Amino acid sequence: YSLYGVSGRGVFQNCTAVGVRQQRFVYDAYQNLVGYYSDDGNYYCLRAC
Amino acid sequence: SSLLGSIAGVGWTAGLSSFAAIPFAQSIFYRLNGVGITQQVLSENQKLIANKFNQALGAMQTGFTTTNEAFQKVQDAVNNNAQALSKLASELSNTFGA
Amino acid sequence: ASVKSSQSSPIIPGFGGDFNLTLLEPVARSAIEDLLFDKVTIADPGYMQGYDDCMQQICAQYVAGYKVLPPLMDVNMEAAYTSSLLGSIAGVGWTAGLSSFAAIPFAQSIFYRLNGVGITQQVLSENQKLI
Amino acid sequence: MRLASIAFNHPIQVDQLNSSYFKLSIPTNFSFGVTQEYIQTTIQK
Amino acid sequence: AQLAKDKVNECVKAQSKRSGFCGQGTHIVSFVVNAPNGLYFMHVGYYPSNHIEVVSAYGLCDAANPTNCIAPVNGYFIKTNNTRIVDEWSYTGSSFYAPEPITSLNTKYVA
Amino acid sequence: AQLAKDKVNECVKAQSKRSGFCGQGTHIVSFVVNAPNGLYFMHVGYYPS
Repeated sequence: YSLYGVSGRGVFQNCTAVGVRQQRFVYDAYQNLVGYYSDDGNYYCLRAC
Repeated sequence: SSLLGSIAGVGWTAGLSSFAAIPFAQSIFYRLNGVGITQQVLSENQKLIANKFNQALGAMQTGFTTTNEAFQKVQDAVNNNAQALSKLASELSNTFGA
Repeated sequence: ASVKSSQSSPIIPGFGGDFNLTLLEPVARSAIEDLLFDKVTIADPGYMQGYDDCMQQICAQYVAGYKVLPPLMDVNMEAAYTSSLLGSIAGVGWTAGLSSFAAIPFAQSIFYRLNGVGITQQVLSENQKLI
Repeated sequence: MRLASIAFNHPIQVDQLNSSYFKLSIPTNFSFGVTQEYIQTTIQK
Repeated sequence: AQLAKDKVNECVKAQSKRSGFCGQGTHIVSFVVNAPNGLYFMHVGYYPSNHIEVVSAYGLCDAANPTNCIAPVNGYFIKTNNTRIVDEWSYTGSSFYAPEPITSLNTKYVA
Repeated sequence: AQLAKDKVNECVKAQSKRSGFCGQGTHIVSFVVNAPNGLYFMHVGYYPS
């Protein structure tokens, strides 16, 4: 993928359902994003390489 | 499991290891005859001890969490090497540098 | 907790007749323990007299910074563990099992401890003592 | 809250007799058994 | 791990007539199960808990002086001279509870 | 400290029919006093000569 200001390499899946949903990432306690948003409008949660 | 097999006969001894096949009950009446030096008249009259031994092992079944270190030492070990591995590797990457 | 468990003599000014034991508490930190606490050079500690005592003038309580915590046990109580341990020297040194025993005088404890491995049997320790 | 207890020690002190006899503290009940310590043997590799 | 090998060869095979290591009490059995990364022991020890102070000697003698005391635990109580020692109490006339060492002081019973 | 517990349970309670650890000679008595930070032993051994 290559999203807005963020790079990265991930395996998106239609996951559920944890986030903010108004701004459009979700991190897990580090710099990484685990990982949905951005698609319109669904939960494409990402993973590491 | 072969070590649990050798608990009874090897706990006899009379040498490690060139022995044996003795039932576990008699192994604890000789192991109990040894250092808890109560000789044979007490273990004859009576047993149950057996129910006290099994009661001891029963509380040994129920009690692991949380106030029973050794067990907190075990999760200090798994949380030790899991902490070092994954958490130190999470400090190593993302982020360190300038 | 793997020191004491059982069972002192207790501490009476006569331990063994006649083995002059310095390890008696005079009364609380026995005499040989007093020698190896006086001769060792510690500039520390402060527990509501040494903070103020250094304020009247090591700096675990002035940089802060670093800070030394107290050692979980007051000295009278570590002295209580090892003094009941000195109580259990005689009877526990017998044995015949650790620990479900005893109260035997210290002199006879060293004639059995001496009978054991310095395997001189009873005729030598009878004739004579002084040892 | 409710600080400062000093809970030590206290061993069941058998008393020392004087003469040819000497007291001894033998017990009455077995009461076995404990779980005990982990000994760590390795790392994760 | 070398300590664990020292705990398996001592406390698990044999008894081991030694204190903690074989934790807290006169050790009886010990069991080994594999824990995460290590072994794990279930040391089955004795725990006395009801102490009754009785009286020794130290042995016996008579008009003739061969002694008794001890195989291996003490005394020789009173009422009358009985011998279940460590841990519970008390046996019969001794008959196999007695080596016969040399006499000592406090004569005839035999301290 | 686990060594000290091994020296109290062997050399201090029992005799201990073993060499140094229970230093230098067929061991007889041993005494424990609290030193700074540690224990301290006064092992009373035999010395033939």
